[PDB]
This record gives sequence, structure tokens and C-alpha cells, in this order.
Amino acid sequence: EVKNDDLELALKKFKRVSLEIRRLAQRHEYHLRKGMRLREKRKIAQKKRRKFR
Amino acid sequence: ITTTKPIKAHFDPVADLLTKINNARKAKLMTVTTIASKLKIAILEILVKEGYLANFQVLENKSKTKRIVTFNLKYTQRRIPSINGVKQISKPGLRIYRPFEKLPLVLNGLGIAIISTSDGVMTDKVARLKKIGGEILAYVW
Amino acid sequence: PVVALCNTNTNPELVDFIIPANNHQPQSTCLLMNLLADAVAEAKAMPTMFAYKPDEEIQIEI
Amino acid sequence: MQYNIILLVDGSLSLEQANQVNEKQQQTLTNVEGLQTEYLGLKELAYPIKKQLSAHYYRWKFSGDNQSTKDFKRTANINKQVLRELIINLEREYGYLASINPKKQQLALQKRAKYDEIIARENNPENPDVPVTSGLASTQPRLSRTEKAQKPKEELWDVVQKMGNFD
Amino acid sequence: YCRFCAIGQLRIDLIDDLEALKRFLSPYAKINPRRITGNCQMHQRHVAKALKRARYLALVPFVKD
Amino acid sequence: QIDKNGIIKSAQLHDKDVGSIQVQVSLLTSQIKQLTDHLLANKKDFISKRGLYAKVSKRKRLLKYLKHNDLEAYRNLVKTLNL
RNA sequence: UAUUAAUCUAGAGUGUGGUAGGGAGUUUUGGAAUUUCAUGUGGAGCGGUGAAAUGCGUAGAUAUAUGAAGGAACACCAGUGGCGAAGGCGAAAACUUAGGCCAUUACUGACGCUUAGGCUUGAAAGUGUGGGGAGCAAAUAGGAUUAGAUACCCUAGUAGUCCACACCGUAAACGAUAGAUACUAGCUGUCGGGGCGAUCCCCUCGGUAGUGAAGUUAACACAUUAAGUAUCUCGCCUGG
Repeated sequence: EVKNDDLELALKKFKRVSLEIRRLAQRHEYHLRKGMRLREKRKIAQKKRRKFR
Repeated sequence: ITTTKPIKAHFDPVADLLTKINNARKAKLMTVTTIASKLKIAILEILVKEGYLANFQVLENKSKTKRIVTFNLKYTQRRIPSINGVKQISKPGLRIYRPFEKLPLVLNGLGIAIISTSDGVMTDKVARLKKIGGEILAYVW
Repeated sequence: PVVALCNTNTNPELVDFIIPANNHQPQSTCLLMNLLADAVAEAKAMPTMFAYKPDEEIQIEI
Repeated sequence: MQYNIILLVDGSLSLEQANQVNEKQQQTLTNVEGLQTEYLGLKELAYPIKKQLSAHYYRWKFSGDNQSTKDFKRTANINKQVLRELIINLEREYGYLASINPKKQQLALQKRAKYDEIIARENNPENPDVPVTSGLASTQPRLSRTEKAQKPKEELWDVVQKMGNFD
Repeated sequence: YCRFCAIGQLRIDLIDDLEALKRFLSPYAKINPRRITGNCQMHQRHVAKALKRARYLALVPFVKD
Repeated sequence: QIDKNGIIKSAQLHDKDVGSIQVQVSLLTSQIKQLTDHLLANKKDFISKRGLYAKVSKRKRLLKYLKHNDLEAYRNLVKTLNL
């Protein structure tokens, strides 16, 4: 990806995007069954919803 | 008299009537409507003639081939229902018939038994004198 | 025997006498409680602020 | 039926050869008439296709039979002087129901809430009111008439009370 | 609130609605979910299909890295 | 296409009735004839097989109803091919 | 009740207008990426794991940027989501086609439910026939570990995962809940159709959620999307 800022203000958004990209990429490091992957999707959705409201 | 929502024939009038009256007795309603028939109106009349049903009005639709009946519940003082149980002995699959001498009694014969015999619809006590047998449909108490 | 001020969510069998009225609002409860206090005080011939008083008074919550 | 064809011309060649190619490949349709020819200018490519960076989009709308599309499709696919030959048909998500006309007011009414030229505006960008018309009946009533009533009775209203004697 | 349901689009052709289509793309060309815009489900699926075709039609980049 | 214009205008008793068994069986036979070609074109489609079986069973039910209800009604049906 | 003669549409069907859907077969194309190869750039590590080792690395590994070839899967989209009888269905388009929903003075006229037998479909694995085979890996080898390890750790790694024809009909093929049906307190959502009409909010009906009264229940729990009062039918069980 790409990110640009003058000298300093980049860091916070860089951390946010880097953590999001890492959490997305962790899904393609070791394979699981497709049904288990769907169940994991459901569980992540429930976790996010209950933490988001 | 408009309802804006029609009622249908369920599977057989006999079962549907008893299911609806039991639902009325258990869910605390005042007005309940059912399909109407000559046997139906006869049963309703013989039930209401001795203090088991209440004021019932039968309506005929504008096309003179359709008719249903609405009936109130038999209530008493201090908000207590009167229909204490209905049990359909007869069935669409099983049609159990008994002779005259073995006409069943409603737990002492003091309740109401419906005998739709060859001599029309008659209760147990009146039909005992006639010495005429018949069919048994439902115990009501 | 029991009397109570029941909102529109209760079971009208637990309490022998149901008087449905507002309870989330203060002055309504004030009025009904004062009427009941007059109803319990009339035994000892004590005076009343209601009960054949055509005029009412306001006491807002503070 | 209805059909739309969006075509990517080859490279960045001039408009004259572009129109020549457009009509030459347009005459490939078996027997369709009632067509239309339009152009959408020059646009750059956000991602390279084979080796080029710019192209022209051409949108052709027409209508005809469902058995007069194979020839042009295969001819465009075989030819190496085209890039994209995307086809759209009425099976695409759609709506033009004849009762959708009263949406005209809507197309203006939202613009009423979005209209703004001063900074002191205090109008409502979101006010759910749905002005009441009292016309909401969309169900068929079934009117009926009674016949008779046997042994009428009047039911007393619900009363729940006990303790008739305390003193 | 979203500017896709109240005003009413109800038909998304290939073009003549480019600004609205680009309104539903992030700087990295990712399609933002319902949790930001707020438009209807059917409208969201319609613009998703349109954006996928536009990707196939090179109106918007597949990925910007 | 599944276009339904032709067999309706000739298999009806009148233009006022479109619910008679005649139009029912004619349309069902036309649809069965369409699905035969459709399935022979798409050999390994199973929902098409299910639909064809359901429609032919429906046609059999209508034929047996007319057999045991109105003998003259299907006996004069020369457009409908038996077997 | 049953045979039967004759009527009506309130059951169900077909017609008309609107309407949703990753339903489904066949057929074309694209994108990241992985692998191999080609090009230039560079010098001792790379990889793996708790630590290590097998292995890979002067033949220039790794990495970098571009280019060529190849097979499989379609990032977000994507959801208290949708669609189906189920199995399951998610990049884009094309033709074929299945069913459903809302509203209807359309029309035959009880044609309906259910179904022993029979027939059709049915994840994955397996085999036969001919291809494909980029990774990924049953068995097997080696290294490491271990009291011993045929396993969890790692490097190769062929079946198969992919296609075309055919068979196999098996799984916790689950909602541990057969189908059709009338009625039986409410509330918070949520998608479609109709009216209303800036959606947002209102009303009518549906399928998809949670909560919850009576009642049901051994309890857990059930609750208009029954496991309730009930009917019809098929299948099933009488201690391991």
C-alpha cells in the first residue's frame, strides 16, 4: 500500500493501517476448512458488533 | 358486518370447532368465529340450550352459498370459564361407534354427551329413554 | 387485602384493588397518594385536601 | 429485449480511424437495427492492459433478438485490435415499473432539502414526517350480514375484586 | 443517512453516474461496507456489482499500492 | 423462450375462460416439449430434471382427474398425445 | 362415513400486473498473487523452530524492478444477509431455465394433503478411462524431539485436490426437531412486495432473527418460524 504525510503525523494512521493489514493477512498464513472459515467470519462479526454497538 | 380478513376450512369442521373453543377457553377471549354447517349449528344449539355456549350469530355472505358463525363464551361471575375440557373421541381416521346399552357417560353422565344418531342430534339423557343407539363424537365438561 | 397504584404493565390478580394511573410523573403520584391519605384519615374525622374539594393545587417536583 | 455494448478501442489512435473501426465492427451484427452510436472521449488506464495507458470507451445501445449476438462477440474476441467488449442485458438489476412515475416529486423534494446558498440556513435536512394523507387501505374487505341469533345474552365487563366484608 | 435512497437512483447504468460510483471507493480502491455510508442493502449490492464491472471495465483501479 | 402466446388462443373454449383443463393440459404439454429439448441440450442439469418430473406428474394427475371425472373431456383431446 | 346424480368457490390450481434472488447447466474474459524461466543490480547467508538440525546458498542464494509461461481459487464485496427440497451457491458477462412473493370482480371446479412400492438428485473420499498438475499434501524417506515417536516440529513428497465420461449414495447429509394444516399473550429487529410517499418513520402479508405470558416439559428449555390444546398420513423403538 501507500501512505504520505509531511514528517510526523503519519505515525498514527500508519499504525492503524499496518495493524489492519496484518490482521487481514494473518488469514492467509495457515489453511482451515471452508466451513470453519465461515464460522470464524461469523464469530469475528459477532465480536466486532458486540464491541461496536 | 365486515372483517377484512377471511377464515378458512382447516381439515374437517369437527376437529376445528373443538380446537377453536379450547383455544378460546385457554386464551381468554370473548368472541370467536368458525365455519358453519347444519351439523355445526345443531351442535352449537344443543350446547347452548343447557348453559355451555353463549350468544351466537350466524352470518351468510352476500353470495348465498357462504356462511360462518361467531359465538361468545360461557362465562360466569368473578371471571371464571365454564368449559372445563373437550375430548374428541371420534376422528377422521378412526370412526368408533357404540350401541345403545353402552352409551358413554360424562364422568357420571352429569356432563353433556353429543349423540348424532339416525334420529338427529340428541344428548345422552334424552336418548337413553328412546332406546336408540348412535355415534359418539366428543365429551364436553 | 391490598391496594396499589399499578402501571400498564402489571398483573391484575396479585393486588386486590387495581388503580391504573401514571407513576413516572411526580404530581400524579402526589395527587393519588393524597387522595388515599384522605381516605385513610377520614376514619378519625381528620380534614381533607381533596374529596369534595373542587379546587386543586400544584406541587412540582424539586 | 435490450442490449448495451461497451467497447475499448485499440491504443490511442485518432478519432477518424476509431469511428472507422467502430462502424466496421458494428456491421458485424447479424440483423439488428434501431441502433445508436455514441462516444465517451479519451480516458487513461488505472492499470496497464497489455502495454498501453490510454484508450476510448464506446457505448452502443440497441435492441433485437437473442439469437443475433454470437457473431459479433466471437469476432471481437478473435480480433487482437480490441481490449474489452463487455455486454449488458436487461437481466441486469433494474426497475422501470409503470407506477414509479410519482417519483418525480421525490427527485425534486430531496433537492429541496439539499438546496443551500447561504450559511444562516436552518431548514431540516432530516425530518421524518411523511405528511399524512389518511389513505392507507390496500386490503380487500369482506362484508357480511347476519341471519339469526338464538338465546341472546349480554356479557358484563371485566371486574376483578374480592373481600366483600371487612367490617 | 445516505445520498442514495432518499433521492432515489433505482437504476445504475455503466456510466452517467460516475461521481456516485467513485463516492463508494476508498483511497485503496476498497469498497467500504454498510457501516460507513448507510445506504440500503439492495442499493449497496447494486453499486457493488457496478463497481466490479467498472473494475472489469477499467473505470477504477483494482488495487492501489 | 417460454413465451406463451400460441397454444392458448386455440385450446380454450372461449376467450372468457382460461382456467379450463383444456388450456391447462395444452400449456403443460408445450412446456414439457420445451423442457425435453432444454434437458437434452443440458445433459447434466438436475434441477431441470426435477422440474420436468414435477410437470409430467402434474400432467398425469390432470389426466387421471379428467379420466375419472369427465370421460368425454379428454377423449376428444386429439392435440394431447397419449403415451 | 361410503356409492352416486346435480350445483357453488371459502381449499388448491392456471391467467393478468408488479417484484426479489451467489438457484442452476453450458460458454467466453480479467485481477492480484504462488511457482518456474529471462534480464540487470550483490556478496554469505536463506529457511525453519522453544532451541536446533535436514535442506537450500560462488553454479550468485535471498531480495529488488520488469518481462514470458503455467494450474487452482475469486481479497473488501459480505451482512443476526439472500437464494434454494437438500447437498450447497460469492470475480465479470452471454444463451438456456427452475421455483417463489405481493395484488387481483380473471377461469375450470374439491381436481387437495399424504404417501409402503417405484423413480430422481445428493459434500467429501474411492476407482476405471484420457488429459492437467502452480502451489498444497494421504503413504513413504530424512533431520530434530523423545524413556521408546511409526505423531504433534521441519525439508522432499507421489495419489488426490482440477477437467471430460461412468459407478459408488454414503457424513454430527443437525434445527440431535417428518410432512400438510386451523387456532392460541406481546415486544425489539430484519429483508421483499402494495399503499402512503424525500429513504429515514406508518400501515397489510410473507421468509429470515432475539426476547417473552398462559400452557408444555424430568429439567435444560419451548413459545405464531412450537417441542401447545389438535387432526391426516408415511417411517421408526421397546435394556446394553
